[PDB]
Amino acid sequence: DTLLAVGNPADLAVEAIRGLRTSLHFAMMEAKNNVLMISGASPSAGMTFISSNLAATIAITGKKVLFIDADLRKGYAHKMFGHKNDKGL
Amino acid sequence: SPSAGMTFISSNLAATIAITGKKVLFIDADLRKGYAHKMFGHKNDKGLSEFLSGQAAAEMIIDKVEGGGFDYIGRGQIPPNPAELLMHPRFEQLLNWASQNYDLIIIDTPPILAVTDAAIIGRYAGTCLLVARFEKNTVKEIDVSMKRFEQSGVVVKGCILNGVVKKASS
Amino acid sequence: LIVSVVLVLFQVFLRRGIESPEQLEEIGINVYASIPISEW
Amino acid sequence: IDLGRVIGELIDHRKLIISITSVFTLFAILYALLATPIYETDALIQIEQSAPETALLQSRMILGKTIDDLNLQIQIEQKYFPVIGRGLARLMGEKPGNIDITRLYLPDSDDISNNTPSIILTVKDKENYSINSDGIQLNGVVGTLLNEKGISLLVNEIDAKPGDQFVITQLPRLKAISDLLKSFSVADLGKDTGMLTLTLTGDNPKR
Amino acid sequence: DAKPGDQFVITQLPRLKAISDLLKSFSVADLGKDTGMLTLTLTGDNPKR
Ligand SMILES: Nc1ncnc2c1ncn2[C@@H]1O[C@H](COP(=O)(O)OP(=O)(O)O)[C@@H](O)[C@H]1O
Ligand SMILES: Nc1ncnc2c1ncn2[C@@H]1O[C@H](COP(=O)(O)OP(=O)(O)O)[C@@H](O)[C@H]1O
Ligand SMILES: [Mg+2]
Ligand SMILES: [Mg+2]
Repeated sequence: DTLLAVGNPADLAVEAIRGLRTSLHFAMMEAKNNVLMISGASPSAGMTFISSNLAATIAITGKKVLFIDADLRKGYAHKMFGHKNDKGL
Repeated sequence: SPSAGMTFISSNLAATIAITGKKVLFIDADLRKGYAHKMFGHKNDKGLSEFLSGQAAAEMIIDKVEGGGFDYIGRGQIPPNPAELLMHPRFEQLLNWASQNYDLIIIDTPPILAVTDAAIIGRYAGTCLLVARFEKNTVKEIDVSMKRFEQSGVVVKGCILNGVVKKASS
Repeated sequence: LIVSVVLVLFQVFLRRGIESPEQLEEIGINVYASIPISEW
Repeated sequence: IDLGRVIGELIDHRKLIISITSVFTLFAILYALLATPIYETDALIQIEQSAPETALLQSRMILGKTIDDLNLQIQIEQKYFPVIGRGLARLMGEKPGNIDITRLYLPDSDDISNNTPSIILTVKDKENYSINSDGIQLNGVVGTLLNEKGISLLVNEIDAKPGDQFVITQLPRLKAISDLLKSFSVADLGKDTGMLTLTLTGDNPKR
Repeated sequence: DAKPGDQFVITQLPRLKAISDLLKSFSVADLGKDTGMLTLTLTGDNPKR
């Protein structure tokens, strides 16, 4: 229940996510604002895994990152991050 | 893929361009398994890592090859965060400073199917060339590498076959 | 002879690596050189 | 595809093709030069029909009478340790020896599977020899009969160099009959004549 | 002839059933189609019986 990008920063998956970060740094240019939305087709696909790890890998480069868990139905980001569960979204 | 010939081709090309009277700089940006300093004769202190992390200046990193004629900058100590180091603006400062004092700068990089260092560096590279092993690599792997460089914003000029042998079936 | 021929056929039909810059030039990739192996 | 591709591939893999063909040919040469030769003898019988006689020739009665006459139930094998010792011994010009045995009777252990008792006879000289059944060593001499430990044995005219060893097996009568019948064949060759061709194949040209 | 503690099922099957069982595994052939030779074959699990 801890971030892969923190427990094992040298894993293959985190390398692939760093590749995704470098792709995004060019794709996310000329966008109307700096908001990224990771979604999916079916549950248990990897939206939270990808989103959280990507946020970690972009935060480690000195850029401030905000992570919103708008999964108001079965979200568990506070469980994986260490939480004060009061006053959520 | 690794063990394709990036270091072999890059070092030999740097030598062959240095022997024609043009100053050449050779940067070994393979911060994970680079051994250029082993092949050139080394003062392994103050590599590229020690400059990127900020604990060294731009002058103690550059060394002279003995039987070459071109300068080089070894990787140095293996860092724990290579891809996160390469994003530092000091790397671009180093390249901009070197481009005004040398006629050619050749950067060796790790593979792109394995890590993402090559695609981070490729933003400041004027020209980029892939190296394809003769029998090992495939057309699919080279196409995937080209597209992965395209996604990250790096335009690859072309390929360089390597390890060619004479086959009667040709 | 038969086993040698079938083994050679299997090896030929199981190879996938590049064999000539023509394959890379079909896709639209300019092969700038072809460095031979150095026995030295 | 085209012929040029296949010719080029063959030329490229010439080394592998040659190596595999050479090793297979070497194995074939070894087998064809080490396999025990099998000679064939034949005879011609005039019948004064021929189908009932063809069936009766291979009956157990006649073959059993022949085996009882010639003592074919005493199997004698020259011993070579490997699976190729006999072939190389024949190739080297070594003369195979032989022992004439007229009387053999083993204790007939007759366990669940091994119904064929066997002993090992080692040649010590032209006259005496050693016998071992299950490690029990005994000394015998050609001529005088041996009757010891439930083993009766008679040896005549042993012809081999000293130090040779021979496996002596007393296989059952039915097994000997089956072995004889397996290599023995009869044909009519005319389908109406009294001529019958009898064929027998074996490794001993005189036996 | 058995070790003590062994058990055996002894069945008195009818004569017709025994005849059918014997006939099922018993075969006859001519092998010459004209000779007086007949080959009789019997298959069973007891080598002496
Ligand atoms: N590449 C991956 N490797 C290992 N585990 C993964 C990977 N991607 C997702 N998961 C794990 O499988 C589970 C489902 O992913 P998750 O994103 O949390 O659910 P959802 O897609 O419905 O939001 C999670 O427990 C996650 O840790
Ligand atoms: N044309 C070649 N002829 C002979 N050796 C070569 C050739 N190309 C590469 N090599 C050798 O094979 C090894 C792999 O090449 P290298 O570039 O050093 O690794 P990598 O591609 O992973 O950076 C090296 O030891 C190199 O000397
Ligand atoms: Mg989720
Ligand atoms: Mg290298």
